[PDB]
Amino acid sequence: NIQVVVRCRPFNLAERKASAHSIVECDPVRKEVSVRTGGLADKSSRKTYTFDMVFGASTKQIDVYRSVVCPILDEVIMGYNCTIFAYGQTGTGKTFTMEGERSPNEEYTWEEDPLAGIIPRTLHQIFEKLTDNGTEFSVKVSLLEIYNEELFDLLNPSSDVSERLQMFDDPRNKRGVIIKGLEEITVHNKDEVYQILEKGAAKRTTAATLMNAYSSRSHSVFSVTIHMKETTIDGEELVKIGKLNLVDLAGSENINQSLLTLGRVITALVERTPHVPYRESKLTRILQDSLGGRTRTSIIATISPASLNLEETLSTLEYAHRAKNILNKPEVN
Ligand SMILES: Nc1ncnc2c1ncn2[C@@H]1O[C@H](COP(=O)(O)OP(=O)(O)O)[C@@H](O)[C@H]1O
Ligand SMILES: N[C@@H](CSC(c1ccccc1)(c1ccccc1)c1ccccc1)C(=O)O
Ligand SMILES: [Mg+2]
Repeated sequence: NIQVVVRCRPFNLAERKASAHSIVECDPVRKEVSVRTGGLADKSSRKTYTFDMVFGASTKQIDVYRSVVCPILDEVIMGYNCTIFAYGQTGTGKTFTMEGERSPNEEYTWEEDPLAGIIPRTLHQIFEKLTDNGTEFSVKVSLLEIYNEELFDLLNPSSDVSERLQMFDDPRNKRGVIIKGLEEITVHNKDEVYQILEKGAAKRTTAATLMNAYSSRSHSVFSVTIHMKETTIDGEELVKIGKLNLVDLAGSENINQSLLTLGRVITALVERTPHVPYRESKLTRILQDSLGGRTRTSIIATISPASLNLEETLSTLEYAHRAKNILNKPEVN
C-alpha cells in the first residue's frame, strides 16, 4: 500500500497582485484537503479528499523532511529500496520540495539553508546518522534526466550534457534495469556533497537552453545507494544495501510518453488489468519495482491554492487519490 501525501504551496507575488482567492483548505489532523469548487455560483460546494498526510501553505521544508522522509530513510538504512516522487502541475512545487533552493548571498551554508529540499537534507542525514553510530558504510549517488524519452547524465565527467545514456534489462532482477554509461559518484563524506549537486545543477542549466521547455517536460531521477556492514551474533560479516530514489516528474498539465505511460501503469494496477505497460516508457521501466513491486513508495502531490488553477488541482488530487490503491510488497535486499 503506497503512501500518498499532499503539499500546497503558498500564494506567490503575481497571484497576490491579481487578488487571487484561495480555494484550498488543508486539515493536517483529519489529513484532508478540501477544495472550493463553485466560485460565484455555489458558495457551499466543495470536494474533500483524504490522504496519508496533508501539508498546508505554511508548511516549511524541514517539516516535510521530518514527517515524510525520516521514516523512509530508516527503511533504507534497514536494507530496503524506497522511492519518493513528486507529482503536480508546473509551478506547484515539485522541484522546490524534492531539491529545494539556495538562499541568496552568503546568509546560510548549504547544511543550514531553510530552503533546502529533500535531496540535500537526506544526503546530510545519511552521513550524520551513520557516522555517529559506527557502522562501516559507503555512499554512492547518481542523477539522470528523461526528456523526450532520451536519457541525460547530469553528474557525468563529459562536458556535453547531450551525450545520451542507454537502458537495458538487469539480468539479476526481473523488474529492474541498468543504465549504461551512467556516472555513479562515491561520496566519501558530507563535505563532498555540495560540489556534486552544484555541478549537477550547472549541467541542467545548460540543458534547459538546449531543449524546448526542458524544465517542465523533463523527469529528474536522483538515486542514493548505501552499502552498510553488519556482523551477525556468530561473527559473520555481510553487506546490507539500501537504495533511495527521489523523482521529480514532468508537469502533470502535459515528449509525453513517460508521463502518459505512468498514468496508464497506475490505472492498470488499480483496475487489476492483466498486462501492466511498464515497458512502454523509459520512466516506467526505471520505476517498475516502485509501482506494484518490492519497493516502499511515497507520492507527494503538489498543488496551488489559487482559484485560477481549480481544474488542474482537482485533477492532481484525483490522480493521487487513486494511487493510494496501488499495493507494493516491500522486501529487503
Ligand atoms: N512551499 C513553498 N513556499 C514558497 N514558495 C514555493 C513553495 N513551493 C513552491 N514555491 C515556489 O514555486 C516556484 C517553484 O515552483 P516549482 O519548483 O518550479 O514547481 P515545479 O517544480 O512543480 O514547477 C518557486 O519560484 C518557488 O518560489
Ligand atoms: N532546485 C535547484 C537546485 S537547489 C541545490 C541542488 C539540490 C539538489 C540537486 C542539485 C542542486 C543547488 C542549488 C544551487 C547550487 C548548488 C546546489 C541545493 C539547494 C540547497 C541545498 C543544497 C543543494 C535547481 O533546480 O537548479
Ligand atoms: Mg520543476
